[PDB]
Amino acid sequence: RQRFVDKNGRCNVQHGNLGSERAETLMFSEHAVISMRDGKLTLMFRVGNLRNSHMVSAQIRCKLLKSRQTPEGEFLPLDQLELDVGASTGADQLFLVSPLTICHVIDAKSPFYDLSQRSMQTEQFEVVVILEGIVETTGMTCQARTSYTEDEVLWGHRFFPVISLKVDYSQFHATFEVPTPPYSVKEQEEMLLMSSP
Repeated sequence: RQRFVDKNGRCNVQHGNLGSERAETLMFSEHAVISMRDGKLTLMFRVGNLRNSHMVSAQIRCKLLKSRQTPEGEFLPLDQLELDVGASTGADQLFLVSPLTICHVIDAKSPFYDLSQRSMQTEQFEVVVILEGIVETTGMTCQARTSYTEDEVLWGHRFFPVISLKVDYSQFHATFEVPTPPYSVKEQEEMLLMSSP
């Protein structure tokens, strides 16, 4: 139909109406979710932009903050573990054409491996998001950060779309429930070792 990006490099999608808020509310979604995408239990949250420092492109990374004990019995008050959101594939370099869905595919290398719908109610973690981007007006470096504690990760949810041939920024934070198995990915790989003829 029409391009998303002009040969100029000018982005063609227009926002909706933003309200009078001059506070940075549409940079990250308020909640994260965990549910199936492309056949993989995936931790998800949504990235937008900043109103007063609109960015072209950014690189994003995530850490997980949590207390743990080492096999040596050392207590690590707040330990930092990395959460792959696509460094090895370039998915962590964002082209901020529109609100993006950041995906942390939960696998064996993830700290959410043994995270299940039930284990969630006893876990205490905190996903920190660090985004460093390029203000389009100039090209200087700006950093925006956010946080999801366990009560702001919604197991079994999916984000509403926000796009039409137009970004409906009013649906930016909205999620809804989808059929999502309640077990961890460690459990699901265990069930398939088990159910393998």
